[PDB]
Amino acid sequence: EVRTIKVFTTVDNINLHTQVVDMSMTYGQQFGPTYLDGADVTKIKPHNSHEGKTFYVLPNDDTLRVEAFEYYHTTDPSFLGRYMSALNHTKKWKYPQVNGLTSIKWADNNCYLATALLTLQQIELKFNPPALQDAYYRARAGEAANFCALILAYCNKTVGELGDVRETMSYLFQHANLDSCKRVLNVVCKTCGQQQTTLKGVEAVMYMGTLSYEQFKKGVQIPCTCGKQATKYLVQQESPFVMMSAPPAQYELKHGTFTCASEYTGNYQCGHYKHITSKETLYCIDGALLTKSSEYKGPITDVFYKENSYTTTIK
Ligand SMILES: OCCc1ccc(O)cc1
Ligand SMILES: [Cl-]
Ligand SMILES: [Cl-]
Ligand SMILES: [Cl-]
Ligand SMILES: [Zn+2]
Repeated sequence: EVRTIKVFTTVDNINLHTQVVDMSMTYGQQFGPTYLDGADVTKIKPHNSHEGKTFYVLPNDDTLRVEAFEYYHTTDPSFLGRYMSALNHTKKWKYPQVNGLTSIKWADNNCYLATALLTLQQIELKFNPPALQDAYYRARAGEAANFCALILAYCNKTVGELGDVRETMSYLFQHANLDSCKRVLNVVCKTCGQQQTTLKGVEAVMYMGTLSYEQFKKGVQIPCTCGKQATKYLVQQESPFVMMSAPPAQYELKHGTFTCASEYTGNYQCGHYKHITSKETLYCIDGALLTKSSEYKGPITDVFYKENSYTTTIK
């Protein structure tokens, strides 16, 4: 006797595709790799409780390929498996509200994710893939499991792997609309003269070398091809925020002079991130943990600043 149930397959969990499955064969034999809200059911035969449920599958026909790319903006064939594998874990994480922001209770080396998530909620940024748009809206409201799983998938990080905040923000910014952002820099060598540069998009909002937005406006010293030390300063800026990054070092954060910052303790390959936000006082959010202080000194790696338009007076 043949028994069947109706299920739906999906790539985006919005558009559903009716399927009738034979209860005597695995999902894998009928769809290929198949997932139920993160759980890999490829090797499992259908259960009666599965009737009417949605399963994620790979894009094995052109309708699914178009749906998958429209929703995720990626054609990496291993994306689904990485997203499903991460979601199995992030579904179990806790997402407390800390000082009005969605954070992440510490688990599985996820401090860099918590810091990035708290930072996103403090800067003006809209994502381009609907998958991130939708999941970020849910994360803002406190249901951040899908957003965190997607970040891990897009960044090619597995749960438990320690990531870098700057690298993660770089990935997230590539999937955001930063097209209006523009940066003009001037590099002044005493041997080689001037050289001005224009940066756009992600490169117009990120800098590596110094944490101070003010010193960037005054000038920082960098190598030259001739062997001398040349001075680089900010000519013009057009963006809603700027990110200043540098190798971790002792740095003093003063209330009211920045938006938020990433603190990193440890070494290159093993450590812990905390988040400092400047509100009515300085709050340090460490996953679910919250402390406050009037002044801050610590190993800072990233600082975020508000911006709209800046023009130098250094002519
Ligand atoms: O475009 C590939 C990304 C993807 C494919 C299938 C899914 O079910 C989910 C995501
Ligand atoms: Cl968005
Ligand atoms: Cl990383
Ligand atoms: Cl600021
Ligand atoms: Zn030179």
